[PDB]
Amino acid sequence: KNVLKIRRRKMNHHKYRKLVKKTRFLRRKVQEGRLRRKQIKFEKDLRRIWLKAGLKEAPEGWQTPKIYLRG
Amino acid sequence: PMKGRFPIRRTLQYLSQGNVVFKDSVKVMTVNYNTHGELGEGARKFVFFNIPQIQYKNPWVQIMMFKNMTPSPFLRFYLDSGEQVLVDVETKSNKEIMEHIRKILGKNEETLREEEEEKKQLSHPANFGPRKYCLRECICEVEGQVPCPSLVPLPKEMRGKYKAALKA
Amino acid sequence: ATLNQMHRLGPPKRPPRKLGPTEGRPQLKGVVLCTFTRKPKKPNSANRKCCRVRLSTGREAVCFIPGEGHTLQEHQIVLVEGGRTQDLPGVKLTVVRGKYDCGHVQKK
Amino acid sequence: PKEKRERDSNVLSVIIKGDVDGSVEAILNIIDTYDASHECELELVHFGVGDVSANDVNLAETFDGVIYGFNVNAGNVIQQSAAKKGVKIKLHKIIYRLVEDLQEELSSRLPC
RNA sequence: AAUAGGUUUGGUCCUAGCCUUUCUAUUAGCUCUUAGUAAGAUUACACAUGCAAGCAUCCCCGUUCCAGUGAGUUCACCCUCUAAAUCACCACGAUCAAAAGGGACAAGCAUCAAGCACGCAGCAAUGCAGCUCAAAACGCUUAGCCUAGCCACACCCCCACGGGAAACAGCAGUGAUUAACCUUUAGCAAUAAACGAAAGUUUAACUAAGCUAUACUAACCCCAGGGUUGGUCAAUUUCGUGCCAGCCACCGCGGUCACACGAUUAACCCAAGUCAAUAGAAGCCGGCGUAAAGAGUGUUUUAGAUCACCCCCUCCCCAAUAAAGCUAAAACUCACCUGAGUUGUAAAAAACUCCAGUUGACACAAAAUAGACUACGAAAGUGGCUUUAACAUAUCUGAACACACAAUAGCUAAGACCCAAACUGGGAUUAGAUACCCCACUAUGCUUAGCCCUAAACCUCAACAGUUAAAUCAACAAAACUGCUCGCCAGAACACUACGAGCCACAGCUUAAAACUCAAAGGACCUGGCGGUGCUUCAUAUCCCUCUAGAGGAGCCUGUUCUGUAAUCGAUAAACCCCGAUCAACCUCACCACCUCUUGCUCAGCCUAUAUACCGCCAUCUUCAGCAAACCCUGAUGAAGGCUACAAAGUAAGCGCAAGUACCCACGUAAAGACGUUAGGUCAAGGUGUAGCCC
RNA sequence: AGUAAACUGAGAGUAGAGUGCUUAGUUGAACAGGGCCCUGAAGCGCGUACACACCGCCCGUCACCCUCCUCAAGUAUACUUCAAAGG
Ligand code: FES
Ligand SMILES: [K+]
Ligand SMILES: [K+]
Ligand SMILES: [K+]
Ligand SMILES: [K+]
Ligand SMILES: [K+]
Ligand SMILES: [K+]
Ligand SMILES: [K+]
Ligand SMILES: [K+]
Ligand SMILES: [K+]
Ligand SMILES: [K+]
Ligand SMILES: [K+]
Ligand SMILES: [K+]
Ligand SMILES: [K+]
Ligand SMILES: [K+]
Ligand SMILES: [K+]
Ligand SMILES: [Mg+2]
Ligand SMILES: [Mg+2]
Ligand SMILES: [Mg+2]
Ligand SMILES: [Mg+2]
Ligand SMILES: [Mg+2]
Ligand SMILES: [Mg+2]
Ligand SMILES: [Mg+2]
Ligand SMILES: [Mg+2]
Ligand SMILES: [Mg+2]
Ligand SMILES: [Mg+2]
Ligand SMILES: [Mg+2]
Ligand SMILES: [Mg+2]
Ligand SMILES: [Mg+2]
Ligand SMILES: [Mg+2]
Ligand SMILES: [Mg+2]
Ligand SMILES: [Mg+2]
Ligand SMILES: [Mg+2]
Ligand SMILES: [Mg+2]
Ligand SMILES: [Mg+2]
Ligand SMILES: [Mg+2]
Ligand SMILES: [Mg+2]
Ligand SMILES: [Mg+2]
Ligand SMILES: [Mg+2]
Ligand SMILES: [Mg+2]
Ligand SMILES: [Mg+2]
Ligand SMILES: [Mg+2]
Ligand SMILES: [Mg+2]
Ligand SMILES: [Mg+2]
Ligand SMILES: [Mg+2]
Ligand SMILES: [Mg+2]
Ligand SMILES: [Mg+2]
Ligand SMILES: [Mg+2]
Ligand SMILES: [Mg+2]
Ligand SMILES: [Mg+2]
Ligand SMILES: [Mg+2]
Ligand SMILES: [Mg+2]
Ligand SMILES: [Mg+2]
Ligand SMILES: [Mg+2]
Ligand SMILES: [Mg+2]
Ligand SMILES: [Mg+2]
Ligand SMILES: [Mg+2]
Ligand SMILES: [Mg+2]
Ligand SMILES: [Mg+2]
Ligand SMILES: [Mg+2]
Ligand SMILES: [Mg+2]
Ligand SMILES: [Mg+2]
Ligand SMILES: [Mg+2]
Ligand SMILES: [Mg+2]
Ligand SMILES: [Mg+2]
Ligand SMILES: [Mg+2]
Ligand SMILES: [Mg+2]
Ligand SMILES: [Mg+2]
Repeated sequence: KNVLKIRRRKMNHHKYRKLVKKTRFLRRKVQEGRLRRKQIKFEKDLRRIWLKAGLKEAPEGWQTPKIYLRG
Repeated sequence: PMKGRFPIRRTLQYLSQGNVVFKDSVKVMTVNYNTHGELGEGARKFVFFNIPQIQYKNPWVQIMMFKNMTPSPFLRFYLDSGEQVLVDVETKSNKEIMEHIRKILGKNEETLREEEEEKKQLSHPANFGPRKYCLRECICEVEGQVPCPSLVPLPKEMRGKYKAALKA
Repeated sequence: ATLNQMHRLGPPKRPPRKLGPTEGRPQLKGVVLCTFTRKPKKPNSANRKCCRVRLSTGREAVCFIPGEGHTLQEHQIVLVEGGRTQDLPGVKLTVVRGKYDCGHVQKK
Repeated sequence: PKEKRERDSNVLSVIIKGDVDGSVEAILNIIDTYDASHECELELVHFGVGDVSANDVNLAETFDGVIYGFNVNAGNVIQQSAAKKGVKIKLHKIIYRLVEDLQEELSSRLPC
């Protein structure tokens, strides 16, 4: 068989990898912002739980951890 | 072609050929059979060929199968009264098992004929209505009666458009 | 697939059909914004009279004007139907001649 | 050249809505006495009789026009929709008032 | 999708999407005679006016029904128990049917995978920590439904004390809105409902009418229109237009002879309709070596299978894996003694000369021969030596919801360093050379400890059992299948992408769409061409090295191109260029300027256009030997192919070559040289089709 | 090979006109052996995404134009949920 299908995929992947290199600083700023919102969306999900159960504050001694940071 | 061996088993015609219609007492039928052994061959063919027909004719009877739990194959029926009927099936062919359970727990041909007739009383021929329920929709379909105006226009004298015109 | 797999997957699920340029409707009302000509794709050559019109739904689309000669102008009302222009890539709407402000083609 | 071209700043698109048909014809004859097309152009998008409607707001948003009502009303739903779409409904009750306001919008378009 | 059809290509076969033909409904265009019947806002947007519930000796009863709408949406069905209601009254029951309890009950998305209290026991107190869920919980989105009818809603806040606010989703009607558009009719005579003991009363329920080609039925002396006419697919004459104007469901048509455009003529189909758009109807038992597809690997549970039992012939051993130790060859480094060079390659330069050769000492690198063996491991991988531990499963299948692995490259930390080596630097090459070639050197390859989790991880061929029986069999590849199971696939492209989620990953990996676009993409072939394509044999004025005389430089002669002129044309790579011309001072002549003639040397004329309409006559491969009728056979009866002489499917008229003939031979030179190739040359030899000119 | 080379005559066509063309003759060579490196031919293969056929096809960067989609700062708007509760 010919490699014409492989060649189409080859160029797509080449151009994609090159695009990412050209924009790796913008994508890094965007990814950070998404992780911040992802953390906020997670904290809201937990707050909904204790609030719908009748509690007014989080369970005594509970601190919502940061589960999306690189650390 | 239809997948699997004996695809005839997966046809409505085959499933409607079951002759075992359990009496209302029968609530649960457990089938204990062995996958191997020459004396458990009828029970394997019974599960393979006839359990589908039995369930088809008795949709509300629970049928549960158990493999290789005991040394010999047997059927056990649980009745609503609380009585249990143990049927030993070792050495018996699949056709003999179907004929056995029909005799001891199946409705006879007479009891089934009656049920079918009571169902015919539900569709009275003299009733008029939709074709789904009745033979005829309107009396106009009966020859000799005044036909529907959609097919044969009524005389002007039998129509209100002209009865009021003359009267008015 | 096996019978067990066919049972587990169930009947095949058709995708909800794709609504075309009319959004599953026979015709749409539109307001003409501008008129122009669009060249057909190879091997055809011509100046096909087209127009951009905002539809009653609020989507601006390019519409082909059939017939020899038209007098459509900005602010005018037209009725558009389906039927793609085969040689005009992206042209999926056609103005109905003889409805609203678009009149019938003048004979010869 | 871009198939869709930008309307120049000195172009006033107006929607005329009136209470009665004779009132609308009067305003349309006044719009036919416009002779300063060189400095600014007056376009009549749509004219009709009756209260301001969603189509008038949609036509005004499409052509960035101004709706002029003559002895007609605009409801809160129509007025709120115009705010979101940026359309300016200008309800009047006197014909010399509606012409003075028409001239004020034309003056704004004119170059300084 | 069917009795199927069209469309991928130069052609064939396969696969595949798209479309065509059938039947409905809505809407638009154009058109329309009558009668009967049926059906009849786009919209849970806002509504002027009128009417739609009264009855009756006062109480009660009814207005909780009918009628409407489809916003929301598993309250509709079955069983159990059991109110209200009907049988005047109890029915000691039946009928009907709520609430409650139990069960069943739409579609799409798993990129919604966890829900977060969703359970149980106990008289209670209270105790236990459970309950649902990849066999789809929870969640988002969509939709009235299972139509003698049913469900839900009744302006909104699910509800309706309260609030917003002032309600046609009752009939008729209206504004807005949509492609979508029925009368502001009559009567309670019939039936149904409410009320009355009843005669009766009321009822926009309903009945009888009004409007409308949306449908069906029937009919008419007069009265037919819509679409189509390249193929699919029934059916075109004359003109106009000249890739323009336009047409097209698909394939396509139009660039000066259009059955495809516009008009016109005729025909075709249906017909008071026609048929443009839109929507629906018509699609899971087929596949996964190469077309999409066996997920890189192995192992569960709940389950499924009959291949489990009897009942069995290769256990075990060769390069599994982990750990520690070990070293034969070759390097590197150093020392002595010699040499002046070494290195590099098509050829050089640069580089090195503490360089090279001999000898000795010499490793955290890598493992000739064996190996023509074909073993081990789940796969990835594993081929120097020794030892140690050591290679799951006495049915099979089985986790993308898990666990443990996974070449190479890569990341982090600490070490080793012979050699190789991205990057980089220099040299060379080149139009350029960010390459290929040369030199130097780093990351890296190695060890240790963590990561990363990807391969054309492909033997692109799933595990287990069985068959060689046939209907073997699209093609190719690695023959064709059966049983069973899991996984996966459904036109191309977008897309090894976006978003979501997970992850020691942060320019990452896994999972993985849609919109716009196209009518194909694709797999395997046939024939030919072409190859800086292989081997072999050759070229005989000839491919190279050779041989002789020239051209290219000078002048002139002559042709051409350019420039020039009021002032031809044609040829114009080989295959034009002293060529048509074996020939232009006038003439020739076809050109240019000026002047003149108009049935004209001609039963006119035209060297006007078109050699891409042609005959005629030729160039070119040809300094070739092949073309082709008619048959036959092969390929499963595909495009195609058809030779073996100790022969194996070819036979072949004819044409060309050949043979003959001309010239001085049988030699040589001529002549001859098919079919085709270059729409090659020539409308200006002559003739001539088509178009044009005719003071 | 009587070839190349050199030399001479004639003819066609003109009224005349060529350093041109056609044609007759005279004198009269050198090399011809190696090679498959270069360019081709034949035979037998191989490859092929070409098929008016390598003067074939073909990939990417860099405009105008048209279509759709995604990311996104700040901000606004609308919708959804609450009482399925507590005193
Ligand atoms: S259906 Fe019977 S009268 Fe019409
Ligand atoms: K064309
Ligand atoms: K097809
Ligand atoms: K009463
Ligand atoms: K609904
Ligand atoms: K409601
Ligand atoms: K009545
Ligand atoms: K046609
Ligand atoms: K893979
Ligand atoms: K070795
Ligand atoms: K492979
Ligand atoms: K070939
Ligand atoms: K010369
Ligand atoms: K010719
Ligand atoms: K000629
Ligand atoms: K001619
Ligand atoms: Mg190949
Ligand atoms: Mg691409
Ligand atoms: Mg069309
Ligand atoms: Mg193809
Ligand atoms: Mg009702
Ligand atoms: Mg709706
Ligand atoms: Mg009761
Ligand atoms: Mg109930
Ligand atoms: Mg997503
Ligand atoms: Mg709805
Ligand atoms: Mg309302
Ligand atoms: Mg309510
Ligand atoms: Mg109404
Ligand atoms: Mg209206
Ligand atoms: Mg309608
Ligand atoms: Mg009564
Ligand atoms: Mg009335
Ligand atoms: Mg009626
Ligand atoms: Mg119509
Ligand atoms: Mg013509
Ligand atoms: Mg035509
Ligand atoms: Mg594949
Ligand atoms: Mg595999
Ligand atoms: Mg040097
Ligand atoms: Mg297993
Ligand atoms: Mg797996
Ligand atoms: Mg790895
Ligand atoms: Mg490493
Ligand atoms: Mg080195
Ligand atoms: Mg360099
Ligand atoms: Mg290193
Ligand atoms: Mg090592
Ligand atoms: Mg491998
Ligand atoms: Mg694979
Ligand atoms: Mg498997
Ligand atoms: Mg990848
Ligand atoms: Mg990705
Ligand atoms: Mg992401
Ligand atoms: Mg030569
Ligand atoms: Mg010269
Ligand atoms: Mg010339
Ligand atoms: Mg020329
Ligand atoms: Mg020429
Ligand atoms: Mg002269
Ligand atoms: Mg002359
Ligand atoms: Mg002339
Ligand atoms: Mg020619
Ligand atoms: Mg001879
Ligand atoms: Mg000759
Ligand atoms: Mg001959
Ligand atoms: Mg030519
Ligand atoms: Mg080339």
